[PDB]
Amino acid sequence: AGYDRHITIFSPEGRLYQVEYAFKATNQTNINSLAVRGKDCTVVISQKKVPDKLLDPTTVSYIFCISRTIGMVVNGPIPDARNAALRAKAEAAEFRYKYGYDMPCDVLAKRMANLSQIYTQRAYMRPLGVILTFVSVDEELGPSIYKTDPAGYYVGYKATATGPKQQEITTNLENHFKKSKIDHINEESWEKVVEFAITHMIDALGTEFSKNDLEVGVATKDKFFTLSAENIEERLVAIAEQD
Amino acid sequence: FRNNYDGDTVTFSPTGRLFQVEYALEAIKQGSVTVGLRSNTHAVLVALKRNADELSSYQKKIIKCDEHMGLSLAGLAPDARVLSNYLRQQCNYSSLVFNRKLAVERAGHLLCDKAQKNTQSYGGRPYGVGLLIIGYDKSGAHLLEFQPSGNVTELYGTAIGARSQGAKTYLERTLDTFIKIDGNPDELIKAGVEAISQSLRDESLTVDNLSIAIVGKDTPFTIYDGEAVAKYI
Amino acid sequence: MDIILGIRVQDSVILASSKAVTRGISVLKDSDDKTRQLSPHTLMSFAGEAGDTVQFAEYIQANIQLYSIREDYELSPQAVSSFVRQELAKSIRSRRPYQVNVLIGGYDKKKNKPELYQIDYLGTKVELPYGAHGYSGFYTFSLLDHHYRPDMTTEEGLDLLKLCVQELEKRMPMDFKGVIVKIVDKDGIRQVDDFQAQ
Amino acid sequence: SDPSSINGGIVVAMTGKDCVAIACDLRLGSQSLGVSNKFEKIFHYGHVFLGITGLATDVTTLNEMFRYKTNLYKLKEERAIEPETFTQLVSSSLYERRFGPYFVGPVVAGINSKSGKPFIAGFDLIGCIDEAKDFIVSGTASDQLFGMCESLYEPNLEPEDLFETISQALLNAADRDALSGWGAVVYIIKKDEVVKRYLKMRQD
Amino acid sequence: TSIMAVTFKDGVILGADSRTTTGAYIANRVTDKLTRVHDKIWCCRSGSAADTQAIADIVQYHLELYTSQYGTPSTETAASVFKELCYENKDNLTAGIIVAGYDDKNKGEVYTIPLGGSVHKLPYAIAGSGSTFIYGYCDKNFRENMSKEETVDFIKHSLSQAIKWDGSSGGVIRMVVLTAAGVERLIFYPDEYEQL
Amino acid sequence: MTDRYSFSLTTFSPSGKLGQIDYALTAVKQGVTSLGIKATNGVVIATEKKSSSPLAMSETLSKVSLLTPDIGAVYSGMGPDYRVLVDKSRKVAHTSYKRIYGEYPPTKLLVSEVAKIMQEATQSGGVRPFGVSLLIAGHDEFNGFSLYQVDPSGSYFPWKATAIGKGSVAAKTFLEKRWNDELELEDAIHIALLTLKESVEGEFNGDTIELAIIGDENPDLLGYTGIPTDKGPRFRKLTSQEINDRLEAL
Amino acid sequence: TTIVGVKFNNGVVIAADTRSTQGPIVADKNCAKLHRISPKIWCAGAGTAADTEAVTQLIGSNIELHSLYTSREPRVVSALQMLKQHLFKYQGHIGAYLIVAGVDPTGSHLFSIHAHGSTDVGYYLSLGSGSLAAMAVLESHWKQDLTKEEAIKLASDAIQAGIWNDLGSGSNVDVCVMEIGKDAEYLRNYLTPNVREEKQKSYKFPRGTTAVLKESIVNICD
Amino acid sequence: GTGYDLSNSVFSPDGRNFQVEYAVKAVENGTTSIGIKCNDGVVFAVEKLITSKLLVPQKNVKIQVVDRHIGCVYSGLIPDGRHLVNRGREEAASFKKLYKTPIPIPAFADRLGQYVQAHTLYNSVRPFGVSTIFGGVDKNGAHLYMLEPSGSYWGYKGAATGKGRQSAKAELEKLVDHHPEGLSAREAVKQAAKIIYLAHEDNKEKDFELEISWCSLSETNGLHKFVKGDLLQEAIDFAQKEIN
Amino acid sequence: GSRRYDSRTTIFSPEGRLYQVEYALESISHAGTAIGIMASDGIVLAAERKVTSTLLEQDTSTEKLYKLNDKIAVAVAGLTADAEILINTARIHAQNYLKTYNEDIPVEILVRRLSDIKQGYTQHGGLRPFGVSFIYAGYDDRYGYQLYTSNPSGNYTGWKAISVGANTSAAQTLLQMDYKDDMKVDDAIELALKTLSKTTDSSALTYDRLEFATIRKGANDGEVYQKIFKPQEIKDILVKTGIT
Repeated sequence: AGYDRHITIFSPEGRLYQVEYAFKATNQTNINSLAVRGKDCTVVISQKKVPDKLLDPTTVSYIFCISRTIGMVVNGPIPDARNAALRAKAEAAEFRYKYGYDMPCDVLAKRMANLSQIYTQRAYMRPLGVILTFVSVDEELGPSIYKTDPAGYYVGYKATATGPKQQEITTNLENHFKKSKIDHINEESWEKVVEFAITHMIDALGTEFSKNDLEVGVATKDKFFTLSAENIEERLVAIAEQD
Repeated sequence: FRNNYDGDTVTFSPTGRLFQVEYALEAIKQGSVTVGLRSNTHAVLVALKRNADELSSYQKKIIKCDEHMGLSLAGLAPDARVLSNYLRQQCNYSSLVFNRKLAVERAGHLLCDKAQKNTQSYGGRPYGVGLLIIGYDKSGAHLLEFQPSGNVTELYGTAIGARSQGAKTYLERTLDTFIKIDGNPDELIKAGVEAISQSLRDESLTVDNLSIAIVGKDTPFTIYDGEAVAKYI
Repeated sequence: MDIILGIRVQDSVILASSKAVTRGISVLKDSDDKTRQLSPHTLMSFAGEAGDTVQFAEYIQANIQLYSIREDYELSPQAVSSFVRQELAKSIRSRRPYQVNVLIGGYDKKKNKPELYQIDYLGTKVELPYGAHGYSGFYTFSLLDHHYRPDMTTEEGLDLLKLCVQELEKRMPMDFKGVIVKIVDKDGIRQVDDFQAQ
Repeated sequence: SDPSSINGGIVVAMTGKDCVAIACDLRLGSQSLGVSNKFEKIFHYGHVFLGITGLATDVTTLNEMFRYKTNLYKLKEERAIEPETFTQLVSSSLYERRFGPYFVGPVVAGINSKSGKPFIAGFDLIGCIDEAKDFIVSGTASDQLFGMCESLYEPNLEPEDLFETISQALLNAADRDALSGWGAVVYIIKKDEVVKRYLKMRQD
Repeated sequence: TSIMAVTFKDGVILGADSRTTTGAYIANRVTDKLTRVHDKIWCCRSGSAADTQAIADIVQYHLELYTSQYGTPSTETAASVFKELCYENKDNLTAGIIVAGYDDKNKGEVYTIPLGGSVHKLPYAIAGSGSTFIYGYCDKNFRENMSKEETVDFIKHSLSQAIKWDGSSGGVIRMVVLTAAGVERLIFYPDEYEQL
Repeated sequence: MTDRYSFSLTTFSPSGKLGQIDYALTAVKQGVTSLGIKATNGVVIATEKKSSSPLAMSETLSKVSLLTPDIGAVYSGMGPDYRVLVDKSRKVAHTSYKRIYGEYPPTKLLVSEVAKIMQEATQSGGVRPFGVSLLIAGHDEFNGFSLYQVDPSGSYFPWKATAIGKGSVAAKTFLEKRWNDELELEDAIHIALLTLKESVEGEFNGDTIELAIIGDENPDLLGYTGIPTDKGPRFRKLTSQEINDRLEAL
Repeated sequence: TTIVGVKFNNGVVIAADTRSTQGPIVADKNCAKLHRISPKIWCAGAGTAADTEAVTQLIGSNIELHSLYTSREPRVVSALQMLKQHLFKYQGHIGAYLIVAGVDPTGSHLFSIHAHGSTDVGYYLSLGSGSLAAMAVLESHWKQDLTKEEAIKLASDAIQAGIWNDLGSGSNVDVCVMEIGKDAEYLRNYLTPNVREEKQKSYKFPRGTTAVLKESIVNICD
Repeated sequence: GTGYDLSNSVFSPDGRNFQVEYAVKAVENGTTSIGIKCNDGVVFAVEKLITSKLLVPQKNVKIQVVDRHIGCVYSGLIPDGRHLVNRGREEAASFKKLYKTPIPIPAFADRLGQYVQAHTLYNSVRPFGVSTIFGGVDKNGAHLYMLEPSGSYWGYKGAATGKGRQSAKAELEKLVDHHPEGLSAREAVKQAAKIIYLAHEDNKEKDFELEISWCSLSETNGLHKFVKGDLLQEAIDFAQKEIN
Repeated sequence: GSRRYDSRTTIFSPEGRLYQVEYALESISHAGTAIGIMASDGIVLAAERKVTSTLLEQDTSTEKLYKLNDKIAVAVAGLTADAEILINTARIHAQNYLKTYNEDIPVEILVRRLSDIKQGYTQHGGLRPFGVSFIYAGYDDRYGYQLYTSNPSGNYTGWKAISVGANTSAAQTLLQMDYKDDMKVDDAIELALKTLSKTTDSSALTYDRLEFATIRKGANDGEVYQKIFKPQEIKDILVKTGIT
């Protein structure tokens, strides 16, 4: 009877504790991420914390290139993170082969979301303790942000944030939009949009960053790529000459 | 505590233990003693056969796997039949397909992997038997110790079963001596009988109670029982 | 082929089936009964491939008897013939089809009327006053088309058969070794042991 | 050899003024041997009629299949199936056996109970639908039937006239075919009534 | 069909005629037999249009998934996926395929995969019904490390002869240049190459 | 690996209850209100778009889904379950009907298929029931307009009007007072907007409300011309603008 | 059968004859060889009638489901890929030969698919037994940048070439116009150049001409 | 409530998987093993406790090779380790068969990773009871990795696991700071022998046997090989000296 | 593994009882009452609609009476969804019988099959049983009018009159009190409505809370007819029997 808390069946309150505990695992990495939409680009920023000195910093990342156009940032443990990334890459390649065109960011999100919904209904499958943020510049929809959780839920965003201090970053962004009145960063270049993202990340968290404290991904028409420590440094220097 | 983590082999105890495997390991300790030792020219097995009544027979402890390989068991007899039969198939396959005698070291790896599969999946149970494997291949004489945990180890000599610590200490003491007993099987066997008797208590090794096997340079794995072991008691 | 004849008269169905069993150059038996009783008021005759013939007849007998026990009732002849057609129709598109033709003669105790069904290995079923499988039909259909009447008695029917059998013994190529005649009516199934000179 | 010429037989359907007619011969033979002169090839489920030429065994089977399907259709839909719908059911049922087809030549006839519109349709053995506004032929004497129909026919014939026309097409077509004939039945279908008639024809 | 791939100083160039036939009828006179399976790995197709299309489509899918997981695939790796598909299904395929790719370290590479499913890495390769007629010509006119211009000319001459003698070849001559500079498509018309 | 949960996760309790289904029903109760109203010439289904972050674009999500050109659905409960139920429902309308008869299934039958899918999740091994209740409205030539409710148990019933979710009790009582067998579609739509207003806390406009109808055929939404018998879908989702216009005559 | 495809400045148009045959007999004098895969993706089919129909409905059905799932307009390439992979899976046993055209978010498209699974792309295409008669017209009058009206005339003329010179073709001309910004327009029987002349006599028989043996009413009501 | 640690794929209220954490206990209880990434390859070393004089010296080899360019060493349940290497070998064979090229170390890592992660997804299986250090040389240099029972893995400059993991990590960090320019394969071998000797103090009760293998572009031609004979004894002497 | 969450729906109690079956029956007992009364010239089915409203569309509703054949129908008590699963297989079974024998399926044969299906979920599969009880009303030429009943256990029996669902005890007593072997359909129709009326947990017994059906051999024909009364037809009969 007290097992409605070990597998995905309903509790008397109509709740699914395993799903809730999965959400809890998403913060395990203690890292925040956020995405914003440019005029015709999409940017995702994520904190990067490599404590051990024995690690090769270049092999640590929670950002993934799922396809030429889709990028994915993951909030949660790396093994579940990688399981999700491999699956999405597979789904992306197959879709292209079967339907003749590149899988849209929102479609991949729905597909991964549906997959998660299943781990929510079938007992032998556990949910993945991760939140996935997919981004791209869709050929039909333009800049896109779609995020999925361990509950099989997903929606499109003007911008979004995920992690332990999600609320701080969200309200910060909310405010900026309540002000600008537009649902995107009216900036032509992605560098300036990356700068906007890091700027507000600093403001909301009340913290300064070095080139090794962040991870950046950018999605433009027909290409998603990540920035290098140096690309970032150049971005950080720029925000420094404004404050 | 333990009672909550020993219901199957797919559960770790809070300290990283696998009790079902451990309980299996116990079956071996409750089994009759058997010794294994080797020189550079021969490998020998000596086993104490246990009987039920004085009206029953003494259950065999040694099994031949191929002309150059064989083993002695301690624990669940059925599991030994399953494992030795699998060792026979592997020896057979090596010959038929590659015209190659299966190396003792390989037999050990194969055994380890087979045992392992029954300690990580639901529904299966670990094997409840220990095995001492002797053989003579392209690298000489060999002795392996097989535990149901999947751990297989090459040694100069060893012993498993009840009161086995006796023979083991003795072999660990005689080491520099028996390992040099080359070209003289009778001497190596006597060292084996002396090792085993170090684990006696209940009685003394008789003719229909002692079991010995040997393999080596020009000696196909052969078992000795009854009258055949008389000249050693 | 073997001779398989059936004729439905006023209150009964009469089946006649050749007694020869020839294999290549030799007639092995001359008293073979090419029939199986499916139930007390339903008789089936058969002809075709060496092994399929009996395997099929017996397989059906087993099923009808099973139905009888389970339901403690006897299926109508119409129902039995439908079950038989279904089985053959499945067969025709299976890996190795049953190469068997059959005549089903039964007495429907509920309607109180005799019935005759002709069914080939393809699952072709038709109900008729008289039927035949194989080459016999080439001589007997026009014969009966001439000498047949609906209200005939069982005795008249047997004479109608004697007429058919004689024509067959006169014109057919093979020596079928005569026939075995059986009658199905309100009282069940019986064999006319005296036709070798009736 | 040719499964479609083992048993023989023909079917034909025609549209008239607020009516439809479908007819068939009664022969069932085996090559040259005529076996039964009572083998009707027309069936009906509710107010929808289906004629089937070809291999007798498949003719019987498809009938039993469509009865089975139309019965459940009525149970679940709570209304009898219509001609247009049935045509699709027939088409998909046949194509389901695309590579091991039933050797038949189905023909559907009927009046849509809601629109009152007359309907007829033909199919090849794997389901291709031919929906004609005038007539549909099928069977071993289909060539003769095409000749008779393309000539005799004219639009909006009254039920009494359509009967004459569809009967003359059938009768004369069957008489030029060794595998068709041996009797015939004609159906005259109107919204309110359906008349069945057995024609008198040569018996050779 | 007349197809070929030639390595030269700056990379590699693929060439092909544009004829597809069903008997003596030209089902398509402007066919594009030069197919892309990756940014700088292309192939020349010959044999069954249906078979080579289906194989290329699958190789492209495999390389896309490969890239998602382990970065850029080598030309060798692409030639291996083709080969695996062609060998394993040799009883149901009629695909003579040439694989050509440009790599920064290896420069240009050419792998020919004939009917049986074997693979052959060469300086250049010719294939298709039209290839038989230019074995001598190509053997006598090929040189290693030619320049882009010399290579385009070699291919233009070779294929015009193949088109000249083979009824299954013809239409326009298509080329694809693969170098560190990128991907360049070339097309030549009858009026130009016929009189070479 | 291999699902070893081949046994039922929903069983009978001594009292005769099927807990998992009751609990599923409970989850439905907690969901955002949704309702359906059948008129003489149409049906209307609506719900509130409870945006879960002002940064989220509520248009990217639809609680009201088209199943066939003459059938729509809305729900209350677990949105992710509903989403997959929509995909299955659209597919089954095809695999079990259009591919057989070459025409879309009548409302009651599709509802029947959906309902079956839910019943199976109540007895099959290794699964939990779906945490949603559906409201399906549609039209078909021989049955006209209809409205159905499908619960986690797999049970379904026909309605003149009704509501499920959060404030269903209040909403139902309100619908009983305003409904009559003479309502025109516009009337039903008006009544729907009124009923929903009580259940909405904050903003109430065409951007926080989602409403669709099953009414006349929309040849203008077909995408092509030329086939007389093809007249267009009866299903139509109202636009934000279309909603605000009606809110002014509220 | 004669089916064709022709691209024009702002779209694509396809046409087909309406004859169906079984050997030398016309099975259907007016069947429709133009199938709708989606509102703006149409397909002209040749070869084995039932095969073109079945494969056309199957992919059409999947396109609809895909469209609903992705909330996007179907693309011609998707139909092309789903069809070819299906046809290839069947090693040509499904006798379908098709010309698939349409307009979608990426523009206007013209393709052809053969029973074995190969596809082709072009500005003008023809398939079927009338393939050559049609293509000769196309090769004779096609030019780059045609107007919707010019394209329809060219396509329609090509179909006629088959109707008149190919015994496997005849009757009417069906057309479908797919223009980049509008609804697709299907023109069933756009041309009817083979109306049968008035018969010489009426063969209406005098009632009673047919000899009847027996009669009866049939029960339809349950 | 409680009991969130009796079944594998179960999440505790704080989002943990206790069965995995318990697996780690079996790993920490194991022999110490390490990996050092030099400037053109990687060096592997492990502690082999001598339970008794009866174990034939140099005979129970722990380090395992995958394909011809990859080395693997692990601590914890040895049988679980072999099981994982068997999967790696199949994994590497499947990759080569299709892509021709021997498997790149990074790709190999994720292959082991997904597999180990898979064993934390169901209650019908048990997580791996080993942490594995592996790597080799490929098209783009040398790579060193360590994989945990959770399925987690990252690239390392130096890595250690087992009983004396702390001593080792301390020592490895020292090397890193005193060699920003890089360490050579020859040096990594000696330093490895030392780190093992030092880390042996957390088990100074039983006597041990050292084992080292290496994969270096300049020393082994990119192929994985065991350090035997003189180069080995030489490393032992270098350690035995600095241990005093 | 999974064994931990297995309810074991198919086991005996120490008293030799089948738990789930018992509990399912316990569920049925709270379901709307359904009554079946068999007369000499016909059969009657009447059920009480559980849970109703002003808004419930009754003309399109059916939650207790289902047509299985042209000669067979059933009344349901329990989970409607579970019943539909069984109902549909019963419909297929009847058509299979017809297709095979070219004769309508004998009523008992249909009932036995459906009962066998229920029985199965009782002996194997680890799945819960169907929470349903059926009253079968049918006619065939071998036994004429028949009335059967099947419950979750898979057992079935024949009756002259019977009820399933709630207040069956009270209802059975009332039936066993006024039933007479020589009843006429109309007599049965009245006895049925009176019983429901006295067992109803509701205020009054109105038409909107009932489903009615009869299987009579309309003399002016010779064939049997099934009639599932419509809302008005029930409203009429209700006023006549004197319940207005």
